[PDB]
Amino acid sequence: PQITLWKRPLVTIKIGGQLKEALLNTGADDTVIEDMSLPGRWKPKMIGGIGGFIKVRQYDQIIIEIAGHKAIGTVLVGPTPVNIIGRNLLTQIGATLNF
Amino acid sequence: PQITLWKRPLVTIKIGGQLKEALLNTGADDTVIEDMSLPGRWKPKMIGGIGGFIKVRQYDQIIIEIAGHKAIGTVLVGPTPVNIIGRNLLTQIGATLNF
Ligand SMILES: CC(C)(C)NC(=O)[C@@H]1C[C@@H]2CCCC[C@@H]2CN1C[C@@H](O)[C@H](Cc1ccccc1)NC(=O)[C@H](CC(N)=O)NC(=O)c1ccc2ccccc2n1
Repeated sequence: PQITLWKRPLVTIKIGGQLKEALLNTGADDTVIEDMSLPGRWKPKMIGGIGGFIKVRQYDQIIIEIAGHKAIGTVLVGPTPVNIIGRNLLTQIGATLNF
Repeated sequence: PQITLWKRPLVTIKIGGQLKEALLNTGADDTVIEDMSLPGRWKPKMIGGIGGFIKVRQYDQIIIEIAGHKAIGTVLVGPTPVNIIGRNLLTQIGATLNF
């Protein structure tokens, strides 16, 4: 689809067997999901942006369904107020910016 | 142009006669520019990043060129690791997300 940017580009994702709203985020390297349980091994990570850094749990090889499109990749879980789909997954979906 | 997201969507901007690089960010409402001098009066603003809130200087109706596209609008100035073009300006240059 073509998403206009008048409003937040929010989409419904599916991850860990749960439906969620998430922000399509071209300015995010990583995909960051509000704290939840995911299966498999994880390791700690520090990620930053405006306002400094938060500590998160990194899970690798995680399937996510993004607006109906399946993709697999690393997923970060932590204290974010907004679920964020970053470039690591937006590429798998073939998302581009156009103007 | 059509911009894939395998790398960071960095473009050149021109603001205050100065050339800078900035990040095209669909996940951001506002545009945040590293500390620089801009004409006119400014108003206060608190914005929330991933790491928490920072105080920034809000300048309105500022002329800014983004990848050869002219925009005039609100620019926030404050500590940021990266210049960020938010949706307020992305809509001015007709940017869309497509997949
Ligand atoms: C710009 C502002 C108005 C403050 N809005 C936001 O920042 C909103 C706030 C939302 C609510 C809180 C949780 C995050 C979301 C998404 N963010 C936008 C979101 O797009 C934000 C924009 C950004 C990019 C780079 C540097 C600073 C800021 N990206 C990010 O925060 C991602 C997080 C990540 N590790 O994936 N940061 C980065 O991808 C990134 C890039 C370069 C860096 C250089 C030095 C230090 C840190 C760096 N972080």
